[PDB]
Amino acid sequence: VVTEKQQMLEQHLQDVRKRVQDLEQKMKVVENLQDDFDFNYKTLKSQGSVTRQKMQQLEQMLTALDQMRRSIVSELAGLLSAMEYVQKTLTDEELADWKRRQQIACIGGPPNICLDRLENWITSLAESQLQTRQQIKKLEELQQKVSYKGDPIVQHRPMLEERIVELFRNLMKSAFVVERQPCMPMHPDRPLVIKTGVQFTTKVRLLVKFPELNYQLKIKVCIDKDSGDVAALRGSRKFNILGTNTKVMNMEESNNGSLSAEFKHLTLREQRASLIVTEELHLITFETEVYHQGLKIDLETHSLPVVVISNICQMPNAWASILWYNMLTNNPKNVNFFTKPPIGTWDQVAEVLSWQFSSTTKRGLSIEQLTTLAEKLLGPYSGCQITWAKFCKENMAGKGFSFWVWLDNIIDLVKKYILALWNEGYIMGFISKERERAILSTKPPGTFLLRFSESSKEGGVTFTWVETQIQSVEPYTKQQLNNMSFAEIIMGYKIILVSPLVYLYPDIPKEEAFGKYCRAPYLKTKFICVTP
Amino acid sequence: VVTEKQQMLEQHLQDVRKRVQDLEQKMKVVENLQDDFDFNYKTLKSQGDSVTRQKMQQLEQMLTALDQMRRSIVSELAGLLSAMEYVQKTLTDEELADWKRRQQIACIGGPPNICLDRLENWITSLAESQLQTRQQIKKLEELQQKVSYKGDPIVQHRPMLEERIVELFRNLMKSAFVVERQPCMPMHPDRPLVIKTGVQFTTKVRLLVKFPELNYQLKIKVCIDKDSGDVAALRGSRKFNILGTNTKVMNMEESNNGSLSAEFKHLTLREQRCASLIVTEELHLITFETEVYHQGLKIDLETHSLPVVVISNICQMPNAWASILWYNMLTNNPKNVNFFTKPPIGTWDQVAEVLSWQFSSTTKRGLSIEQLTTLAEKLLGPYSGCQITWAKFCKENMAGKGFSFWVWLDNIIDLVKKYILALWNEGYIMGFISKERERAILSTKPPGTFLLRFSESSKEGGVTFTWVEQIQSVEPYTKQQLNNMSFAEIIMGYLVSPLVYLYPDIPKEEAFGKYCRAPYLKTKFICVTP
DNA sequence: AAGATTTACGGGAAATGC
DNA sequence: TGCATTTCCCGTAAATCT
Repeated sequence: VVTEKQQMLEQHLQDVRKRVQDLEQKMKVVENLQDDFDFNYKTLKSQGSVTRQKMQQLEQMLTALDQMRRSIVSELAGLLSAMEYVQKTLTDEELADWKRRQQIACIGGPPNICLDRLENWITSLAESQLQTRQQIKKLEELQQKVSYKGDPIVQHRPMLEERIVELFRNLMKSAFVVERQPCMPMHPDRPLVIKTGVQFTTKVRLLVKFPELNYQLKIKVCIDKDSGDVAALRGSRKFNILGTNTKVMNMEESNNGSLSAEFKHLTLREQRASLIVTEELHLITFETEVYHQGLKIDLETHSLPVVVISNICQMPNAWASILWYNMLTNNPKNVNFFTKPPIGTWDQVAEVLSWQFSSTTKRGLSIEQLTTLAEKLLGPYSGCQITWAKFCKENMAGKGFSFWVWLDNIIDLVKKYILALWNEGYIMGFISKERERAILSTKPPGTFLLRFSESSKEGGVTFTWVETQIQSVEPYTKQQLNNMSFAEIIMGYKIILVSPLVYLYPDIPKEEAFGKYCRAPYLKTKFICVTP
Repeated sequence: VVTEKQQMLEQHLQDVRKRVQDLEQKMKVVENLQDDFDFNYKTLKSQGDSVTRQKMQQLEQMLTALDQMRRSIVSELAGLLSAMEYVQKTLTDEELADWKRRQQIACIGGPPNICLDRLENWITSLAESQLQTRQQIKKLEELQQKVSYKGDPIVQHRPMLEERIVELFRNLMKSAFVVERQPCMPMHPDRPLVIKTGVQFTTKVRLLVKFPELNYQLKIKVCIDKDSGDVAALRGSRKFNILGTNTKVMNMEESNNGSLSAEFKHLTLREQRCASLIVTEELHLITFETEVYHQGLKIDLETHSLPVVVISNICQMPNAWASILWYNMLTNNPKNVNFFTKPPIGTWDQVAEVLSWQFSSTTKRGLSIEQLTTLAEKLLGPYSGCQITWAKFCKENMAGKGFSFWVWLDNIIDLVKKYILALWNEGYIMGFISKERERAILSTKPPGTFLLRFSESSKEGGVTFTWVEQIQSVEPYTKQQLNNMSFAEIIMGYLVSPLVYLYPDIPKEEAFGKYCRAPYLKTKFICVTP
């Protein structure tokens, strides 16, 4: 899955390693010569024509020494610029892309979430810098021993040290990331939504892969760390994290030795204009401090915005808010997003809509079948704008409920009662009556369709059969649906004066598609209302 | 609902009031005469600076009459103390103790004569009488400070009189502090003395000494497992704490009748984490305490609940309830937590009463002896004196089945509440009958005569009926199944064909019809024969 | 008042103790 | 191990806030 630019980054990183290596060798040469210069110098003073040519050699050794410092110092600076320039591609371009991909993952997109490459690049670069700094320290030690007027260690060394410290210090900061966003174990498909009292899990990783830090750092987690008007908005609820809020970062489980810290069993408790709870947003923040080779570096990171709810019947509106947010911004910390919520093109929405099915189950929605829903948002499809109100905030067109609330419930019906049946391709599910009409027009009596109810909150399932004159039945509710499967009821259906339907549109007979999902001493009992 | 003995107690209490009244009057007479004696005495001393002769005779005679009146009073005070002493024990050890038993029978579903109004009246009447008697004894003391002589019966008797009356009042105060409502979860009103951890329960105490000066004076502290973990107590049981607000002020509020009480709501139980008995039989006590300071005295009051079983999931309740049934059916001991190490043996009489109550208080009618007797055979096999053991009843399964007699029964009770209360206790269900005696329907009656019967082949419950050709019946519809259609609806709902008469002679739709009952197509289902 | 939001708690399920 | 007991947490209902 590699890209043009990624191949250059990896190339520039091996380059940086090469230069640190080349420079190391130069330091050994300069240091030996400086040893040699001292030993001869000391010998001459000890002495107190043959003698005269030794002074000429001392003289010449020194010239070469100064030449070698200049060379080194100059090449150190070149390396710093290159590291400086390559770091910004690492941190502001490749890392920042992985962060977006996290947002798209959470809501059900293509999960290229792997940090293995990034961690490798970053640790490669970190390794390179810490050695560069040990080289600068070396130069310093050398000037303490041997200096003169004009000495380029005296003149450049502090800048070199300053640049490298600042580099390492920011790379360390970028490397502390949230590997798994807060999520309830119980609702794996709806992260960034936390109900009070129920447990959620979150994980951080330091991508600077240093073994000497194993078990060294404690991470503290918390929520609303900078609230009470620290940035903005005075109105909102405030929570605390209960359970065990600090945890030690280690390499444990041996995934690949990565430094991480995983928080389990955390709960949220409420501390007791604006926005409805469903659109209100909070941040979970992680912190720590590293002390490494002379430096103290504070690390900090935070989660994506989370919505906190208190009953689970609030989740379907809460999830929409997560969908909408992560669909349309790349900003990690915009809690006031829902005061002025962005407006989303039909393209954006439709992708995301499919993902909801395509990650609770195996296939998404077919463009034609999804496009049925497209008419429902507007009226008789690429540049069309969808507004938060059209989507979730207000009800749709005289029904008592939301477009998304209604949709989500179907997405639940598939999971609870008909998952297999759903993506066998068996369900068309979404179709307008005008275009529903073109089955019996084209096909023989007993050709049927599987369709979802629009006249209902939560969900109902429906079907097309003939006597023609197209007919259909009162959608069986879930409370009803517990007892018999929809496939069982389809194949169980008849109109005791009985009989039913024959072909799942287009040409397939009934029992081949739907028979696989089909099923003194008193009297065994199983039933169907079928018709009156 | 008054009794012979109760009428005498009330009579003896009006008597005690009469004597305190009669004595009060005697104290006024003695005190006036003593005023008079002083004033004359003082006048004679004033004189020291025939007439003066006969005044000394009157002083002399006033004094004699004074001493006479003290003796009389002191003697009658003592008589009263004995009578109060004797009447208190009937109040406290006989009438109060009976109300306490009746509480136990109430909790498990018996006749609820639980009213404390009478008791509180008697006790407050007596308390009022004693505190006045003591103010009379104090008065006698004041009088001896003023006027005494050799032989004076206040000097000689007064301390005993004071000692007896203090001890009396002090114990009557202690008996009067009681638990009016036993701990119970609001959500399970019919199963008190069973508390699940985390869920709220409510309990109430009352001081039956009806004194208005104590309104808002006393703080009651509640708690659980106080003085447990080894002051005679069994080792290795669980220990809990009460969360929420564990003290509360006693007042006369709501004006029920002005009674002093303190009600605890919203309390929860939490295990104090960090083998003798299973949790369901393990017992704890909730204790209430306070201290009263009243007219010179400090009195500690204490009381406690009946034994409670603490559970943690609600699926534990039906064995927990049995334990409450068994305990309160068979002991009158308020604090026996080791009861279930050696549990008593219960006669079929005792059990059958209690069994009916469970239906008779979740719903309107109990069990008919005939229908109840079907269950009786199930405990033993082909009943007045027959003994039932805790193991037969609840601890072990009934032979062959994988579950308890009581667990199975309780579930049926639940079934009557959740799906068929009306249909139940209309007479409409016989419900419990042996096949041998089930057989005597179509033997006597015409084809389509049916019965309503409960399943034995099932944990939780099932409901069943008679269908004839071949006597027949169907796979009992489970409660899950039963959510969708009522049993009456399904009976009357039943190429199809069903039944005609609820045994004995009643047709179908008169008894069971009252509980019965483009644009797509409205549909409802009936399994029927198939 | 009605609408929003949170609390309460059964019941099945899973985890933990023993 | 299997069995006992407790925790977990949805989902409806009721309570509370606004």
